[PDB]
Amino acid sequence: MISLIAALAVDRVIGMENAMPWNLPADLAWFKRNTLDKPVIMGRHTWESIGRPLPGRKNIILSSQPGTDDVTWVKSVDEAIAACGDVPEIMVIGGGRVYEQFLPKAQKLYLTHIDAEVEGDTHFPDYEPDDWESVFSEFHDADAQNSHSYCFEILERR
Ligand SMILES: CN(Cc1cnc2[nH+]c(N)nc(N)c2n1)c1ccc(C(=O)N[C@@H](CCC(=O)O)C(=O)O)cc1
Repeated sequence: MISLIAALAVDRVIGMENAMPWNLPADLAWFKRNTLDKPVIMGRHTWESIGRPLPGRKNIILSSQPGTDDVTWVKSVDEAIAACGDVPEIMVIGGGRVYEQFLPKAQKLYLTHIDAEVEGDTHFPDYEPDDWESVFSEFHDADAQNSHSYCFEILERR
């Protein structure tokens, strides 16, 4: 199964290259939690951004150009899946363009809403509400570790 998990700021704006203006460890924890024991596919950018391969996961990248580290480097949305093997869940941590490629063959969404105005170009692939049912709804404000109000939404493609 293929799903999508991402941190989208107001206006639906996502990552680009430079790190997003926030520090929500909560989301991070939610990431680990929903990602552990699950293969992942990510764009070059997020790759260099994480700084290190994700522990206890299958580090796969979709680009285009060579592959640095000796993570499963794929060069197509096809190879990617195969390298994911026979798992019950596929974790696509984008970024941007990566997502778009998984949206059609996508079946689930694990996003956290950040009520922060953050300029930028790229956005998250549009999707008609009813087409994606609404299961979860956990909203949390900002306290001491999370510099901004976030919100959890798991969408099951309807
Ligand atoms: C730059 N990114 C990509 C990133 C960040 N937040 C996201 N948040 C959500 N909800 N979705 C996606 N796809 C996200 N992707 C990124 C950077 C660092 C960690 C990270 O350090 N994760 C540790 C948890 C935190 C730690 O410092 O150990 C982990 O084990 O997953 C994850 C992702």
